[PDB]
Amino acid sequence: KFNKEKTRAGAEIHSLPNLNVEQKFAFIVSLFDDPSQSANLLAEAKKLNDAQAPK
Amino acid sequence: TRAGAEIHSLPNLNVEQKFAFIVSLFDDPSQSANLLAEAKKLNDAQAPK
Amino acid sequence: TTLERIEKNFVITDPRLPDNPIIFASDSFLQLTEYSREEILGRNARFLQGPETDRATVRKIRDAIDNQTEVTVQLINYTKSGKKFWNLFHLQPMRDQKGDVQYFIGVQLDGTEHVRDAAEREGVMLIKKTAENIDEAAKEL
Ligand SMILES: Cc1cc2nc3c(=O)[nH]c(=O)nc-3n(C[C@H](O)[C@H](O)[C@H](O)COP(=O)(O)O)c2cc1C
Repeated sequence: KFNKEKTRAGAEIHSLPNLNVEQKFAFIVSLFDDPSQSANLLAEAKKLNDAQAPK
Repeated sequence: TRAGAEIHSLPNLNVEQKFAFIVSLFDDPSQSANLLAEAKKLNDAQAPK
Repeated sequence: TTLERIEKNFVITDPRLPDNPIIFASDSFLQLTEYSREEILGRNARFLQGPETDRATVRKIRDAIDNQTEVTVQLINYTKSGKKFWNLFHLQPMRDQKGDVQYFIGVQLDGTEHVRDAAEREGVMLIKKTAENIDEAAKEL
């Protein structure tokens, strides 16, 4: 049951302000296709979100 | 072999997933091993298998 | 990283993805054009074009990409807010050791008008050296 963790991580990725819809769909589909990897995929989304922060 | 070419060789990642990894590789090249590890794990999981 | 330390306008695209989208855009390019990373990553660079852009020029770029070769041209581009600028633009593919195309590099140099003679020679020298720097910086990706 990575079920709660999967939905939790999907929700967070959805709310990342610096990602576009293509990038959000990439990570959210990744999660639902490999829930066991929920944590690692969430971390990667956050690193991508920070790299795309305004300067 | 280069990181991008390796990402592209993976049959069972979709276009958006491929794009996401490649952009990640370019923004933090010091994470390339970790990124390629993950892309292979997903490709294993999404196989018709 | 060395790619981030390159203080020039450039983007890098991936022709192996449908419609050849931008996968990296320099800090200078984004601020010059008034776009953000979230806005233009994943987009074909043709969004820079508009009404006063010369169609035959854009055709030369199309053809060079089809043939997988270099090209250097000048054409009218627009910022996000709609301001015009001349772009001295150079394109070139990155290839692996076997010659297969991995990415395209594009380098921009802004002007207020079409340049020729020595002014153009200098600009071309600057952008071509930059492209070689970019190719060297990204050769493991
Ligand atoms: C690496 C790269 C950088 C690009 N940079 C620009 C640019 O700065 N200005 C521009 O007008 N087009 C640029 N383009 C060209 C367009 O993306 C596109 O290839 C051109 O319009 C092709 O013609 P088409 O619109 O008929 O397909 C770039 C293309 C590549 C591959």
